[PDB]
Amino acid sequence: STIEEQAKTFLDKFNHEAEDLFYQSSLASWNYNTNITEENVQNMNNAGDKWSAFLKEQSTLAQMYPLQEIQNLTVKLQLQALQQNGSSVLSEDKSKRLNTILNTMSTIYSTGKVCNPDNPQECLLLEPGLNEIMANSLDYNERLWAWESWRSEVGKQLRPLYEEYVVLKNEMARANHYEDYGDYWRGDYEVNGVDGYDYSRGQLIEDVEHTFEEIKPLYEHLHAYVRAKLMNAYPSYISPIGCLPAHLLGDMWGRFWTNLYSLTVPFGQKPNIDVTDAMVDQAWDAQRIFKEAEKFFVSVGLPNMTQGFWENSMLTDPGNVQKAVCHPTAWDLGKGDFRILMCTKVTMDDFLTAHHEMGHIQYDMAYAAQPFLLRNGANEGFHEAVGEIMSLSAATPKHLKSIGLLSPDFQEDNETEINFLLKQALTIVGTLPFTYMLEKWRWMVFKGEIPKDQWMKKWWEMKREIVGVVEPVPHDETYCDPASLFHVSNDYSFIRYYTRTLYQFQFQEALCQAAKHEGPLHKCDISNSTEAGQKLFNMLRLGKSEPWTLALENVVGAKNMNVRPLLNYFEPLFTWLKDQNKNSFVGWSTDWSPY
Amino acid sequence: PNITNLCPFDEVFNATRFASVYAWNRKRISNCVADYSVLYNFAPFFAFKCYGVSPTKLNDLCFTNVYADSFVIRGNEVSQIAPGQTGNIADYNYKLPDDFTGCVIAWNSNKLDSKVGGNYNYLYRLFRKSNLKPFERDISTEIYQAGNKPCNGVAGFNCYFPLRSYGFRPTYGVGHQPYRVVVLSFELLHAPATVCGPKKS
Ligand SMILES: *[C@@H]1O[C@H](CO)[C@@H](O)[C@H](O)[C@H]1NC(C)=O
Ligand SMILES: *[C@@H]1O[C@H](CO)[C@@H](O)[C@H](O)[C@H]1NC(C)=O
Ligand SMILES: *[C@@H]1O[C@H](CO)[C@@H](O)[C@H](O)[C@H]1NC(C)=O
Ligand SMILES: *[C@@H]1O[C@H](CO)[C@@H](O)[C@H](O)[C@H]1NC(C)=O
Ligand SMILES: *[C@@H]1O[C@H](CO)[C@@H](O)[C@H](O)[C@H]1NC(C)=O
Ligand SMILES: *[C@@H]1O[C@H](CO)[C@@H](O)[C@H](O)[C@H]1NC(C)=O
Ligand SMILES: *[C@@H]1O[C@H](CO)[C@@H](O)[C@H](O)[C@H]1NC(C)=O
Repeated sequence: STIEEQAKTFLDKFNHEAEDLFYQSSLASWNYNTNITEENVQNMNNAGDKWSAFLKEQSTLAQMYPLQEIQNLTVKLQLQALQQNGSSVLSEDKSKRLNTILNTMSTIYSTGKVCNPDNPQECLLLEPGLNEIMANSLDYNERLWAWESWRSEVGKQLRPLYEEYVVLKNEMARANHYEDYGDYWRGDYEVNGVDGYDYSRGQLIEDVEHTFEEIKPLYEHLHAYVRAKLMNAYPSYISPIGCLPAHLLGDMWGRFWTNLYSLTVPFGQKPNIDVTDAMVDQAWDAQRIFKEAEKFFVSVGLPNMTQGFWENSMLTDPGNVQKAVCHPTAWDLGKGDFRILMCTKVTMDDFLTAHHEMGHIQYDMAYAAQPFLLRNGANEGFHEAVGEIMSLSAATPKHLKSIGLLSPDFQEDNETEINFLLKQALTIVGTLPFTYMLEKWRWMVFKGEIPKDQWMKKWWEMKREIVGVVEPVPHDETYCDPASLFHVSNDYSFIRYYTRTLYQFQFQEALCQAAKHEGPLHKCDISNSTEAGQKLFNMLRLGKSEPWTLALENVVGAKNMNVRPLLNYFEPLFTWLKDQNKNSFVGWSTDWSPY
Repeated sequence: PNITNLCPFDEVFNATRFASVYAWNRKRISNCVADYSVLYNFAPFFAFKCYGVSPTKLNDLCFTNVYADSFVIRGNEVSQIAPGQTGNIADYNYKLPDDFTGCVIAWNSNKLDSKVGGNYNYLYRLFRKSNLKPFERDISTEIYQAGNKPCNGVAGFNCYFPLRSYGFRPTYGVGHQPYRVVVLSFELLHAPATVCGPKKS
């Protein structure tokens, strides 16, 4: 009779129809992804169309229930998720123009071909060739040519597109009662209505700032060390007092520093912990790799894989005749159906990735009891964080000695720990200032703090001030240097990586104190510990029903992002970097002294 | 005494077509000799939980009428076919009394009730004004009036069709695969009990 009971009945009908239609959409997407054929393309398009039309009409019927008279938190959360207008709030012409702009940005990024002048007979694409030339080459002018050419072409073809994109997204967010599009993206972390666990959209930026201020000393030492090693690579081009040249960061954009392990190795004489040879000698097929990951997950106490998982997942590349997407993806199709799309190779990297995707599947499996619209992570960071903790635990020497990949006579001295921690630092600590800088630039450009004709000058200045990376040559407003990255060009939130990185080490400390680990954090394994699995599964079972602050309090006993686990993880590497940066200068200057 | 005139349990358990849980099928069994050996012999059973009588002494204690109720539900709801339970199936589709004397039998039926396109021929009642009484069926297709405005027979806002389809597919998880359930309810009346098991000598 009341509004709340009407909302509950409406949500029951929505949940049944949503799970059926979502299952059909997910099955069609799976059939396209494992079998790239045009009938599968049109089937996936038809199912996606029916799903999008279904959510459009259900949101239209859902906005007839006002939220101010609903007291149950779960029903209020489901209705808040359902009643979001999205892009529908605009006029049909502006919405169509926005979708056209997003599609053409996607096609420009996917089909962007940049090649050498005077040799136009064939040209090289970004994903096959530019990644290889950015990650493997040691030539300064070659990397400069690739970097400047790609940014020049992509920036000139994408700058007015981004110019219209910021205005259209800003109008969409302000029509949706948000301050800006950055506020719309920060709304994923917003918690309202729960006493003590309340989290605002506005608070996130200072929280990120508060974490980054403590990130900054460790990164500075790492930056100094990397600079010194790059001085060995490039003798005269890099200055001791200045920033790093932008096209020397090992990637196209400087997002990851993991390609510099060869140049910046602490101890090249020491071997690595690569166990690929042990797999190929013992004939470890992909099925048994996933079986080992399942054994790890049942050691910690989580439930094992379903029978339908083993029957329906395609864990091996099918062949030349059948084309499939090779990207590792964990699929929650709904209705108890969980699959992994992975073209497994017999390597340690695929083994760790299998652990990561099975962590994704376990996270999806735990919240199956939740209502359909609450079947997600509590925020965007948790879902990747719970897979990255499995990737952390599986990569330890203790776990590799446990399952027979690593010999019991392997000596774990401090030098291999230092080089392993430096590899982890180049992957993890390296991406944090880039992520925070990119998100903060996007937040100010959506907010209007940055003037329209001052974008590049502001962006490069922050790259000098935050990341400590200098541009090779000055760029004017004909360029759109942020837009060369995949996430910004295709309308993706980027702060999930920063929050995921913090939540990863927070969860790792919570599980390691749960499992009674008496050593350094990077050696810790959560195997054979039921209590750590129970502590994690308490968060996994909630899904999106509870605030992310409450889920974090359930795991780590804190309701806010903490950077102390991450610095505690990298503590011996931090002491080592402090030791060997005595001769070098820690910190950078914003001047263009290197170039 | 020779053994003949066995009760038709083949008709109930081995039927080619079961019924939806909203219109659950009820078959009365009388004037025959019921042997429970065949049921116990059958391996695929997911639940053989019995209430009020032991499964071992089914063949000797004997009753006046035996009711076999057959329907198809999803695996997650098999726990709801019990006395004292709540859910969609218990409240709106099939209710057992708190003093239920009988057995519930359930088994997986993927090979018979799952279709790749989706089997949309199994239905259940999702909305009903009041809970079902024990051993009651509701086959009405009246539009559920959830609000204050009259439905007038047309669905829409705050007016939902109560029967929703169990879209069974072979790739579903074990909690969502189709399960065939047969409920045996035994009753004694003032009439002479004529459903009695076999005799040995
Ligand atoms: C993949 O699609 C092709 C389309 O011609 C079909 O013949 C083939 O059976 C499909 N593969 C599988 C495993 O179903
Ligand atoms: C909210 O609704 C759910 C069912 O929709 C119920 O289980 C829960 O107890 C309700 N919470 C409160 C606080 O009433
Ligand atoms: C969604 O857009 C409609 C169209 O005007 C509006 O009436 C409604 O209030 C919007 N919903 C929200 C949550 O802003
Ligand atoms: C999962 O584990 C249970 C017991 O721990 C076992 O009965 C079941 O067979 C396992 N699943 C598979 C697919 O083997
Ligand atoms: C490793 O430990 C030995 C033990 O004295 C020490 O001499 C050496 O400097 C340490 N090396 C590193 C990289 O910590
Ligand atoms: C976990 O338990 C199994 C079975 O008892 C054992 O073989 C394995 O060595 C254990 N793992 C560790 C790291 O001790
Ligand atoms: C059903 O068919 C099977 C097939 O062999 C048979 O063994 C069984 O006795 C039949 N009856 C019942 C009640 O299962």
